[PDB]
Amino acid sequence: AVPSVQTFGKKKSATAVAHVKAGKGLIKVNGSPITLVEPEILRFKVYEPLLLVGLDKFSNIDIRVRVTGGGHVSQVYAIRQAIAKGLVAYHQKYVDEQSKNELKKAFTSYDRTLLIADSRRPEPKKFGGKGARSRFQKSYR
Amino acid sequence: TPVTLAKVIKVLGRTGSRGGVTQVRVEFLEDTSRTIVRNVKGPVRENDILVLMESEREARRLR
Amino acid sequence: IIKIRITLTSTKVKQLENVSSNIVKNAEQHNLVKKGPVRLPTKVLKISTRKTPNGEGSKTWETYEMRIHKRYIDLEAPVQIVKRITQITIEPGVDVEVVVA
Amino acid sequence: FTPVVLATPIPEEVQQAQTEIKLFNKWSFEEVEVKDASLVDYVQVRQPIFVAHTAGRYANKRFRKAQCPIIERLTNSLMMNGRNNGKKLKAVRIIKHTLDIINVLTDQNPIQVVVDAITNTGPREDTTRVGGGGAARRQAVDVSPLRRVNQAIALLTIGAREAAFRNIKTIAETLAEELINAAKGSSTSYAIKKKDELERVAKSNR
Amino acid sequence: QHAVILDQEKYDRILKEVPTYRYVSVSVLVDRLKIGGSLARIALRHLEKEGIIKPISKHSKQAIYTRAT
Amino acid sequence: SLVVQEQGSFQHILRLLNTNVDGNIKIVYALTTIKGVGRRYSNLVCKKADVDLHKRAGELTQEELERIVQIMQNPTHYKIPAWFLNRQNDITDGKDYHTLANNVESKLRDDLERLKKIRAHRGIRHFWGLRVRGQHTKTTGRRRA
Amino acid sequence: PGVSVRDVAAQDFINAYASFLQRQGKLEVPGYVDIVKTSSGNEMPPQDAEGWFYKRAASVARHIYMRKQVGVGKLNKLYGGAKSRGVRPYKHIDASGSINRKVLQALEKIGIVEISPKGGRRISENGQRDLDRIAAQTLEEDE
RNA sequence: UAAUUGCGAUAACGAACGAGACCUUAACCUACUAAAUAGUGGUGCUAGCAUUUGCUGGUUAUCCACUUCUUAGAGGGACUAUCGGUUUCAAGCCGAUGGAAGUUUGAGGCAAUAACAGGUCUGUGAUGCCCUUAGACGUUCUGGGCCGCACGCGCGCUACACUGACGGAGCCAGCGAGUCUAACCUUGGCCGAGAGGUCUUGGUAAUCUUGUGAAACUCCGUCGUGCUGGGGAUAGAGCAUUGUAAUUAUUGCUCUUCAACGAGGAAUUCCUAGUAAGCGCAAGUCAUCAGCUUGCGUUGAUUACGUCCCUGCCCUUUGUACACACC
Repeated sequence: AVPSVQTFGKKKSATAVAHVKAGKGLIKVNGSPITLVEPEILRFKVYEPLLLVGLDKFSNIDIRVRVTGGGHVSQVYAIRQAIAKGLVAYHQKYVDEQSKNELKKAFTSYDRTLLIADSRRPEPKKFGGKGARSRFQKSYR
Repeated sequence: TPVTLAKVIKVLGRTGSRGGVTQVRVEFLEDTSRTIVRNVKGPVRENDILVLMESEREARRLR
Repeated sequence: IIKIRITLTSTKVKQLENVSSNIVKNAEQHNLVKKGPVRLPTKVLKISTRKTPNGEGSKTWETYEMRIHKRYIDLEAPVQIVKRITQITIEPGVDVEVVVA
Repeated sequence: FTPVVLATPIPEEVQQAQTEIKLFNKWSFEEVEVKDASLVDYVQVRQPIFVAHTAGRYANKRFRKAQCPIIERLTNSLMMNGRNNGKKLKAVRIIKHTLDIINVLTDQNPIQVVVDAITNTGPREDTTRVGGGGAARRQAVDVSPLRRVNQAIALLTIGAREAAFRNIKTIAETLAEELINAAKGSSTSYAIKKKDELERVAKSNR
Repeated sequence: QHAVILDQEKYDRILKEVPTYRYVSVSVLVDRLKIGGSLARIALRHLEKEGIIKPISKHSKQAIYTRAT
Repeated sequence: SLVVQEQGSFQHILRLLNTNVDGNIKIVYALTTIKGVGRRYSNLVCKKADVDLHKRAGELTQEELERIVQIMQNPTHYKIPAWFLNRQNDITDGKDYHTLANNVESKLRDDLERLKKIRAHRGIRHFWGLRVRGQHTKTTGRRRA
Repeated sequence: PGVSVRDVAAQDFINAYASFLQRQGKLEVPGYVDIVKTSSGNEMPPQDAEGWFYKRAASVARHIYMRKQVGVGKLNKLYGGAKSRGVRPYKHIDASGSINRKVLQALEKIGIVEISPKGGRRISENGQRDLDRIAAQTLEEDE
């Protein structure tokens, strides 16, 4: 009854939680369709997990993604995480493990961090400078 | 334009005062036996192809 | 019976966790619904003096941290057993307040 | 191509040109090859990318930046001179207009124009400085294939930046006409003039 | 410097020269002809309602066009 | 699709408020050469005089050019708010005046002479040629000219 | 098969709804429409002086639909921007509160939003109606 | 080797401090411990479309279930694991795969022996000696000064514009702070162009301010190479706030005034990956004032993977007429 898998995707502050349940195939982000994700130039980034493995895989699954935190570019990289993670976790649980496998191989061969979060984190600022490494200008005389 | 191609077969080491010049021995890509040793500016790997204006200088170690 | 709340604020985790364990230990030896320990996010109080007396030297900066740990448990109990649970759990470093309603 | 009807609208112009072969915005990554030897496998346009925006780590290793697509390397050199630092969204928009303009004048693939412009602009003999004592002599040396790509992207973006600074033409149009003029040996571009001046200096210094 | 108003000797300079241009834009109209830029954005819509040039990209900061035929 | 084919009534450099107003620029920023009005005042007087803002100053013939200038002398009787005025309850009369092209120097000189002959601190600083507001002059303010 | 404002883009819907408010007729716009800079951090009055208020009303009505409820202070922070205070660095400055209050009072009078419990203004019964009407034909605008 | 870090060789053997270890913080956990002060799904009530069973919502606890997301307890995980290649065959180094993580995983905290006539007597009811101690060098109150400007120097902020300015539209965070005998953070309603005023409310705080709806950014339009609509210095008039008091403009807002500056000589600073740089936000000081500082997040690169050439540092050898030690 109502086979659903929840997942999450992270980019540098953001968290996009995606619910992948069985249905007709609507992919809505924050209540808006996937065509309405409007930084307007990263529109294919939210499309890359959709169209790397074919649109026919989404003919029966409903995906709802809600984002929080991060920025305008960081949120986009968090949705495409949760789309790929939501697709591969759904196929791990509810259909054949053979089907789960090439999805992971298709995402790995085009690894744009679809499945794995990058561990890059902001270094803390120290005193004596305006940044983590940069230092205040000295005059010597 | 007698542009001659060559490929690095062995990276000897860095040269120059600041160590920004790398000395390499290059195989001539057109005949087997002749190999000349020259010096490059940027980063070179093993078996990467080079371009020489003239293969006559036989560059020595920079100061 | 009456619905009460035990809130514990502390600076020492070791002097807080086993007391919250002791608070809940006197709570399931006889049976009643727990609504047990919910740990609030820790509060870090930061003070940044420089390092020094009068400002000679390199501009070195410090950071002094005080860590606050908070928990609350929402229990319901008759009045005669609400009394001796907040008298036996007396221990250093942690304050205990009980909300009547 | 058997389109799939779906609850999501996902309009027809999106998936018709990508599901068989994944493209650029709308541009083919096939039939483009580095015509000039020693700039193979340092100029990387093998795997296609939809847009030139990747949050990839290329500075963690010595030679890992060569695996970055050169379209994204061109956008990285576009965001320069302080006020444009960290504005990759603008740089992608600049390069999206630029590839469209390049096709308008010359009807071939703009990716192919960019690739051969990189090869034509790379200096092939540079000059180092040998200090010693006094005169600070100059010595002509060779140049790495990686540095040829590094200087080509640097010279093409700088000349595009300088031409569009106090001018009514946009940066995208100046970048396009620089790459067009640098595709051939026209010597009307800043990058070809700088490469020729650098080579004739090294010719005198050898 | 640059004209800001048409005077019947700059209207006609559009119809038999812009269809001889494979690339027209705001900067193109002010470079080959001497127009004041504001009219260049107006003229690109004038040659849009009637078929002279066709769009292949639309953007507020860059307008790229090609000939209709 | 909004070109006109006007050729005769277009005018070159023209004189309003005894000041040279540039002809081939937009009217809102054409009026800004009058010392006493700015960009936001010229925007208001063009809307109050029923002037299309897109037209160049080479257009706009005589009769609503008179409308523009009549608005400029007398703003109060044309529902222009008092806080938009240049001088409100100014120094002597208590009424609201918007100082215009040639009167800006006169009203400023009258203001400067008034607080000079009163021997206030501002007037003596103005007479000395120093900075009149509370700003440091140990480092900045060089090259007085 | 049933569409909402969330299924249509933000920019074209606001343009269509402001144009719908243009041809509708009654919004009792204030008398200071062409006088006010709309922000204490701005520089110029709005360039489209005939329809900036209707665009503000369409944007406010869309914002109320997507959210639970908003106040004037939330609208002031949302529509505000960075102020160029000159030689000093920029900082965030809230927008004008009188225009946002007059927009909300104009919307209440024509009956698209109502006053709400726990503060703020929620959208009305007809507010979901006329929003979803304008959300409807915006999808079929392509002939 | 980052390391007097180790393999080793050895008139040395066995030790101690420093380093490392350690502690804090950021990364991974569908594994446990359960959360109406964090969420999620269904269930009730109810709205809009479609009507076909659907989508987008609202509903302070209507109820039920769970902990993926959030929190914090105990833990696990990396030790360079596996493979390949190099060396005296060792300490190690390099390449590839796997992994959340392979530079000591990133960053800090802590940090030797010896020393400086380094700074601080203006932090101290820390203090010796000298001075003063009633017309006082004590203390208090009224004004003023610390800010005064022919000029020189150091840290910075804003710019010299089209990768831009301006006007609408989208709307995206993290670190934190906040009032019982006192007026702290302030939601919401009303008035006002704005600054701001007024009536209430929530919060001693994962509860409310606050999703701090930040800014750069993104569309659409105006501008059109013009010191121009870049820049807002300087100056005039008025309206408000804090304060016993605003003049020597405290500061905020409105109108006007519209300077230099067209990428900066000799010199010179900082920086190797979520780094520089761009951008704003919280806190300190606060009654009022942030162009400063301490932190935080947003966007996010080019170039190196080296050398001792300049400036310095560690060890060995070597010369010395130096030991206040090449000033």
